[PDB]
Amino acid sequence: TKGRLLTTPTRLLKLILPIPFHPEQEYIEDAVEPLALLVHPQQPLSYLERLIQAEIPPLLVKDREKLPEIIFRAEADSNVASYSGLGREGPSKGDTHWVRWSGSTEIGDFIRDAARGREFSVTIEGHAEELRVAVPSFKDRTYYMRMRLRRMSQEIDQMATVKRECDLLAHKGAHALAKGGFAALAAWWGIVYYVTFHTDMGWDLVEPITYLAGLASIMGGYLWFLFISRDLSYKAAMNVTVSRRQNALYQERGFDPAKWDQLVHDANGLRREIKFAATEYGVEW
Amino acid sequence: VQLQESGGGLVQAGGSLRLSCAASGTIFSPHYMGWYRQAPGKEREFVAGIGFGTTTNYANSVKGRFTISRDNAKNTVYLQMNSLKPEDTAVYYCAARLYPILGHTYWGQGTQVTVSS
Ligand SMILES: [Ca+2]
Repeated sequence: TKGRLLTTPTRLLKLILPIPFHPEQEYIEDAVEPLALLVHPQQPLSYLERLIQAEIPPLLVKDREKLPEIIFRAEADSNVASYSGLGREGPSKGDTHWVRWSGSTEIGDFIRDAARGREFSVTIEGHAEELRVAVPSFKDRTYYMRMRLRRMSQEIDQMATVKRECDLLAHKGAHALAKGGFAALAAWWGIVYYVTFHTDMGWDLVEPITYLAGLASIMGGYLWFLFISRDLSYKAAMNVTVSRRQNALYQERGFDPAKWDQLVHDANGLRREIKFAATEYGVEW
Repeated sequence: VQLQESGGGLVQAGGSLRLSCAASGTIFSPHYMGWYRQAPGKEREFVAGIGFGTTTNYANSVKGRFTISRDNAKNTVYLQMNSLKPEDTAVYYCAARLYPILGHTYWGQGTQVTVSS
């Protein structure tokens, strides 16, 4: 019959606690449906106190009723606070040492510290038995973030592999003048080899032609470096890649076979959030 | 692809003779084409030869007296043999190689040259 502190997509935390009450004007026999409270990690424990006081019967002493006092305890314990980040997933021990926490402690700070144990206590004044709520683990607090990071990193791959094929089907075509340059030399080889070893004319005649052709290829490269070859012609290569990245209407959500504003910095910005949460809980990720 | 020769015959010592051989069946121009002789009992010996990329050399007994000459247009080997002797007597053959593989691959029909004594 233990309570829960659940995490939501937003920063809020939903608190399920089964109060043992219901046949009560004042609590000083079926219980009432467990209380579900929505709290923020930045509001103090005193606000969580007056939240539970509203969904609870008054406390009567003699002629007057008064709001019950609520005390939160945790297993907190030589000079370094032993953090585990396991929470309810921890090992548990026979009997634990509890300490009171100040009503000014923010719920977020109190929860991450109490994660050293498997549960934190909630005591309502006037009722002898204390309640138990299982502290969320580090993995619990980052469930929607991790599950969304897995979703982000998978759509990125469905979008990267089409930029991959777009950026590889643009090299076999752009390297056509490189293979043609090799064919020009090998064909020029065969002309020189044939005339020397299969023709009467000697090196007196062919060598100047090989020199005039050498200067021609040098000047051909000078007229080539006199185009967009100087500095970075990647702008011309980027235009061919941009034309190859045509839009596709295949998938309504996570559209396949297209390319645009790849927002990967949110997948990294989300990972920075999950790792910062692991550090304050004192764990690796 | 094979060669045929024509020009052999009889002539006495100190005479002259011109030898001709025509290569045919080649898609290209052959690299090497030369002349070889065969004494009545000895082996096939080298007389004269012209490799296009390589040398144009004669044999020792041949040097100074005969002249080999190729014309690649008509693809014909010529051997002008002057100052003949009885030791010049042999069956003369036409050998050709399409590529510079040192050795001999293609052979001709053969013409006899006789120098009496
Ligand atoms: Ca030179």
